[PDB]
Amino acid sequence: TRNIPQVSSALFFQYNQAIKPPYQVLIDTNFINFSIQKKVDIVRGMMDCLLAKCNPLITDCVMAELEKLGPKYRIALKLARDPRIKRLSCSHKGTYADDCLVHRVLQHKCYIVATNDAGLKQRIRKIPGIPLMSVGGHAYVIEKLPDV
Amino acid sequence: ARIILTMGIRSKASETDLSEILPEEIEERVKTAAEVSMGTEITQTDLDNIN
Amino acid sequence: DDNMRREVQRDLLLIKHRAALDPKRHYKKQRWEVPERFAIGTIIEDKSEFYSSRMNRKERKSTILETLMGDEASNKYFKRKYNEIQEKS
Amino acid sequence: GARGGAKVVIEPHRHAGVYIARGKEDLLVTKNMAPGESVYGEKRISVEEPPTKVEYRVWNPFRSKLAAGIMGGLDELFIAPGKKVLYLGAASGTSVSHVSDVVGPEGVVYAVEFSHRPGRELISMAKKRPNIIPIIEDARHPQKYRMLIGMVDCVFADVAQPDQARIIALNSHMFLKDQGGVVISIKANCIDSTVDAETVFAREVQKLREERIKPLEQLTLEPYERDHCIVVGRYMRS
Amino acid sequence: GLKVPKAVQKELPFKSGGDEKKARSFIQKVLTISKAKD
Amino acid sequence: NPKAFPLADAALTQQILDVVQQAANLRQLKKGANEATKTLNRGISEFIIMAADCEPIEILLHLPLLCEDKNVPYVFVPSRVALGRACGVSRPVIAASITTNDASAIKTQIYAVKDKIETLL
Amino acid sequence: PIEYLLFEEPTGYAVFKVKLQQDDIGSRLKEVQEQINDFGAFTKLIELVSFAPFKGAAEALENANDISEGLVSESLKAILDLNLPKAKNITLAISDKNLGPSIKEEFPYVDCISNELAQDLIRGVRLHGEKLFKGLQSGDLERAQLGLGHAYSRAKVKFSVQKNDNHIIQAIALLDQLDKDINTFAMRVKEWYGWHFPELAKLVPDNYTFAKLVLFIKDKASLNDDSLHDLAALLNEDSGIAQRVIDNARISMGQDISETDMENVCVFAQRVASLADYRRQLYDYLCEKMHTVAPNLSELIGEVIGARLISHAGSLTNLSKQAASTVQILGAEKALFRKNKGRISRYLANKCSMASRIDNYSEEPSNVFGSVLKKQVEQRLEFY
RNA sequence: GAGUCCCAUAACCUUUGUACCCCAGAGUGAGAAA
RNA sequence: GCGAUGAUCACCCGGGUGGGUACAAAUGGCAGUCUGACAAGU
Repeated sequence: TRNIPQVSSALFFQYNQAIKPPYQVLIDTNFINFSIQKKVDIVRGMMDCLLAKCNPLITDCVMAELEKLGPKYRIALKLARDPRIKRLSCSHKGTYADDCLVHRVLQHKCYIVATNDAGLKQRIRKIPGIPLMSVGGHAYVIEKLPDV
Repeated sequence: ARIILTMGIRSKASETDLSEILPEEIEERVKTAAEVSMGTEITQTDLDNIN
Repeated sequence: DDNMRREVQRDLLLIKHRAALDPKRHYKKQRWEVPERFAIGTIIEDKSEFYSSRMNRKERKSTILETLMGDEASNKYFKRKYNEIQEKS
Repeated sequence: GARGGAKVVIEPHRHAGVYIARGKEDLLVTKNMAPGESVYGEKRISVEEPPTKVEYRVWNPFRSKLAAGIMGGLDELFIAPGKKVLYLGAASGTSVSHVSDVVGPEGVVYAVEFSHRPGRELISMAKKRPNIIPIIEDARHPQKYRMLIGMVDCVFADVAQPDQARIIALNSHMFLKDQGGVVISIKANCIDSTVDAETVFAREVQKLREERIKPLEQLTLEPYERDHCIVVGRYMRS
Repeated sequence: GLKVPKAVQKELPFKSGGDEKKARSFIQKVLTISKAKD
Repeated sequence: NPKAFPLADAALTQQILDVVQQAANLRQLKKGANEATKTLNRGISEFIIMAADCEPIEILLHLPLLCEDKNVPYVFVPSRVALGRACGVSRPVIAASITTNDASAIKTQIYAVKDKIETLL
Repeated sequence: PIEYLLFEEPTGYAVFKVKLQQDDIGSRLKEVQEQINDFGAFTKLIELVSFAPFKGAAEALENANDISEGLVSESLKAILDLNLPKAKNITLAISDKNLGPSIKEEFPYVDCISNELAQDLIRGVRLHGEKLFKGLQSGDLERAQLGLGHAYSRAKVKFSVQKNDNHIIQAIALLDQLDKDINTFAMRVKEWYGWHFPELAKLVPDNYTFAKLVLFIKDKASLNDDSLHDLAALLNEDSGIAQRVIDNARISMGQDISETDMENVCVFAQRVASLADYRRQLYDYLCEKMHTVAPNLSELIGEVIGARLISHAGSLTNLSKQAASTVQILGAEKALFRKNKGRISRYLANKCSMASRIDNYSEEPSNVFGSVLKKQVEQRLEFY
């Protein structure tokens, strides 16, 4: 049987009319490191960027890539386990995160993705209605969120 | 129909003898079905017309 | 049944080319093949639907095509089209 | 449209126990377990078969959220011939009768309801279908009716409650097979009207997952309903 | 259409009623619109 | 236990009798038992309002059956006599129906009252 | 630390002994969960020690009530006492946490477990069912669960066979079928006996009367003054048929049929008589039930008419649910409720809808409201 | 030589007789009387 | 001394036409009752 996934009802074309404050933001492994590099620690750094309350989510994978990093990246782990950071459990065999992160926004058009890996950015750019947030310069930047 | 004449209610089915109506193997099936039956109790007002 | 009735075959042909029957009706693109097993059934109304969705006994026909024959609008609609196409041909 | 004289061709659907009636319009239909009558006034097909007059019922997708899912095009429907199904939130026989038709005489339907008033008609429907077992009891306490339900292959829950995930889990742990079917209908307004639908569905798929249900699919039921979906999942105990 | 010369056509290798009249026309009638429509 | 169940408390009735009033002004209100049934049959009823002191009560216990089949909230007020003025109409009303309209001026407090009614249920 | 497990079956109570205890730390491991599915592995965990079937249907329901309310029945107290040792404290697995305190009260020496480990064993027992009973007579659980279903669920709602209205739908269906059959067979009797004595067919047009006369007048040749008085007693002599049949029978045209032929006529005529006799009995039956089932609706319009309205809607529950306008057209094909005339027909339709609501949603409907609700229709009728 | 297995024991149409109906139909929904 | 427990709202000349529903009858229509000298064995 042929399968043609429906376009989400939360989309008027490439506007996502579902993501409204408070937001859900997924964190990528590289993002915690770069945030530490630019000293833009997690929760308020958004609050200045977005002017709205967001809910940071770390996947079982992302908590795992942070923890493959090793003793050199200890700071990222304690920041990753902040109680305000909820956890998105995963039920797929691979521990590979970039396919993990994108695949959720394929299902549900209700998340922002936090990333600085160029590996993962353009994947979100084709898919419509997925706001894309990154750390650049001195603070975070949001690309595909018109509400800003 | 002849069964209903002999037994009016499933309670009667347990002891009523169906030999002249049904063979030995069949007549015990209705007896076992009667106690594990599904239907609800019916009045004698109802039972009279069914007979 | 093997050696099926011409009446059933014509009904199947009507369903296959359902798109052309009405100008204001359009359908999803489908490659419909005759099913390996099928039956021919009739639609029965509830009594409350007597006025709304019940056609008269005289209008009823055993086979679909005859009901299409009774509809005058379909016949008028189509007589125009067949003349127009033959002029081009 | 579908008027009394109009004649239709019945051909099978991809899902076993589901059928399509062609014509000027296409109808989703299921064969009638009790020929000669309609349960909620639905429409019916009668076919002459060698000759016995077999009877088929029209499934209105607007009334039945599952049927809207079939119109939505579900890849997998665990409800199938010779399979035990536990129907939660069975308001009446509007949909359960159709589910009873899909499972067949070999199958049974365990219909669970809470409110007494809809239960009376559901019981009246239950007699006409020997395969339907009505359970007029709160689904929040599966231990109340563990006495009455044997081991079940699939669970259908259309309960419109905020705590549906807890209800689904407890019934799934007690009754559902390993690798068994889970098929839920979710409305966003009852669970959480404050936030959009999409975040709700993300939250629900999350709750199913701690409960050891592997979710397989999701379908919003537009154009038939706003802010619904049907999520299909498999219960992974091991 | 093509009119092949006979000499070429010689030298080829081998390989290369009443109610129903109303109900049989209407079929070949409807088939033409669907073909033209598509 | 009672047939008239759930019955809104003194406070909740007031907000319900409020939303009833602006609805009469905005043509969103179908009142009377049979109209409630018709709005129910077409499925345009977001929730219904009925009176607990109907004489006899039994002439409006069809509506709970219709709604619970389809998942529409319903709630009872102590007085059919009180439900009259909220409709804006010179005679008592035992049952009335507010209809679905996402294009209505008075949506926000409807969903506020509609939020409370399910909590009561 | 589990030793005994209490499992309830719709046929009865079976308690099990836990021979081996499954690993508690590794409960969520893949392999142990598979062991629950595998029958061979499970039988090593537990064994059947007892089973106490219920005596009958009544016990299963009242225990089904007791199990649900976390209560201990006399049967539960009986089975447990013989099994669990008095004993530090014997451990029993129960699916229900609420049942635990009840067991402890009766039996201070038993400690109950309902943790996931206990649930794991209980799930397996239900999975295999009677396969674990190892041949013990449990009948078969599936119909017992189904049988206990309308025993359990349908008890809580408090219906009654009083509520049941299918008595009215089948009675009206049977009544009309009888009406057709009595006419069909009776008219045949005219043809059979018409050959033998045709003009008696025209003398007594009433079909039921004719069958009786044929039963007495089997042979038109037999004509006596005493017989004339006997057939004169049949019906009345005001029509004069008693004298006509004698005068006709003397000078008649019908061809004599054989003794076997006449035997079929009276025997067939006797069959016609019985069906009419059963039909009047069923007619009186239909009247009594509606006063019991729908006193309001029956009083307003009548028994026979109301029974037809119930059948058209399909049930009394159905008729109550529709709006008034639908009810009016429900009987607009046989003129059940029938410009000024139409107003009364709708006016009666509105009140008939109410009477169905009162009858349907009242456990013991009365005719007090039906009596008055007819009276306003009478006031309505007089004004128009 | 040859269809019981699509009720010629029948389906449909026409004519005739009997009994009802021509108000809308998921009928509408606030006037009516003065 | 009212009303949401419901107010209000096909043709022709009192009659004839026209139409719908249900039942019954027709030895009324479809509708016309297959072929005809070989078969089987040593």
